[PDB]
Amino acid sequence: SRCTHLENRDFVTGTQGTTRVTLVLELGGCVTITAEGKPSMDVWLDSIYQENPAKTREYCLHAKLSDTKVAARCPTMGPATLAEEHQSGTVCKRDQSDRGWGNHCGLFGKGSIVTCVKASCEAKKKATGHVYDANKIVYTVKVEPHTGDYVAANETHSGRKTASFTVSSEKTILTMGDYGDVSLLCRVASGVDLAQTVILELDKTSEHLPTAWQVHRDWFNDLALPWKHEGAQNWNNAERLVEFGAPHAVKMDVYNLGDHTGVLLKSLAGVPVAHIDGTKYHLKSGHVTCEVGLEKLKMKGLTYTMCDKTKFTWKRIPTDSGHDTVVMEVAFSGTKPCRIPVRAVAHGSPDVNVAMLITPNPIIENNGGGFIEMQLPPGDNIIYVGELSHQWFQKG
Amino acid sequence: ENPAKTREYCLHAKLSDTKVAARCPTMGPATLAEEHQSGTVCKRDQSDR
Ligand SMILES: *[C@@H]1O[C@H](CO)[C@@H](O)[C@H](O)[C@H]1NC(C)=O
Repeated sequence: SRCTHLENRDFVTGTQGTTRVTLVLELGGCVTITAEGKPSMDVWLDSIYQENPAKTREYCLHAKLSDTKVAARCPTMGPATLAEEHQSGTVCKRDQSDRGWGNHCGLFGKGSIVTCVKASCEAKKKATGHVYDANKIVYTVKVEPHTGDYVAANETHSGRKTASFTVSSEKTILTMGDYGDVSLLCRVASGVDLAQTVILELDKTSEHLPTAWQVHRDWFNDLALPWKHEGAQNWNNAERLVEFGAPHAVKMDVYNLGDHTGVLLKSLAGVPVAHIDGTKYHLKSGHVTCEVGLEKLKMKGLTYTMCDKTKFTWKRIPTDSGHDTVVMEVAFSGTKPCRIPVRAVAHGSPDVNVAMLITPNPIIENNGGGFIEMQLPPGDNIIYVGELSHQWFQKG
Repeated sequence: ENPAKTREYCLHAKLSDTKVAARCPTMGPATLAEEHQSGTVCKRDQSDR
């Protein structure tokens, strides 16, 4: 059961007469679905991603400044000028400088001065944005039958099934092996706000940073840096990384305002990360809405022999899961497929079985089946698996 | 001469290509592709099963 691997979980319960359950599935959540006379199911939103989402605006984090050129004129001669002022990839400022005799100039007054600095971006100091397309984004929903098999989070359940929901994907049927069929219809517009969302990406090779951040579209367009679109040759607003020092005769002081990477990372502290599996850009938060069809699921092995009540041992003793459920695993020593004789008793009242199983009709197979999950009332209880027993105290 | 037609009516229908689909008491609604198609008449009902 995948939803034991997570400390966020939900439990959904249908009666014997149920069909088409409606869910919100969230990234890093998981839902266990239960219905009377049906096998229970773990259903989760595995991922939301796109292959190669469209590059939007690039920003420059650190300017590389060069070719500072100055021209200046005496107070009568009007504007000083440079061809730079008209070239691509330059920053310029025009100002008034005090002039006089000995400033190698005819008259005491203010002379026009112009300075221009050539201003490319520093190597690998780009913050690129990407935008999702509702016509190419994939939601992934995963399902597993809630069998008596325990498999770790670094391991895969053989009954695990996967459905991709693109916009071109209609109501999809997954054959849960011997457990029948489940059907899913997840509406890709009944999910994340893809217009409001940018995947912000820096250097992918940065060993001590996130691969990307999930950032708001308006905030990204409000980043106060030089910027350009994909394939554009030169930075808009290159001024934002250059300061000019107050004019001195025939000088105005070009200052590179330094690397703004740490300014960005402070404004990205605690912000949701996004993973980048090569070409796949993954959200790590967000959700989808689905209808799940239970109406073609089957109970496995309801016609199997009850197991020999003597032949059980624990593999894993009754344990609190943190979800108010108790989990355990048993071995069985007959060479058989059989129904596990599981029950639990409120201590001192042996007649009323109080085991609400989460694994319905628990069964041991020729390989697999020993794991059981159940819910119990507060106070002292005894769990039984035939002749095995374990006194269990239930909190709250 | 040849006054403008209004509505045609049919006095005698012709029925062909009848199809039935049924589903057991909790497997949800039975369906046919013919419930979408033009020129079909359909009924949806409950059967004691
Ligand atoms: C999962 O991790 C455990 C502990 O390191 C290891 O024994 C087991 O083989 C791993 N399973 C897989 C399939 O990687």
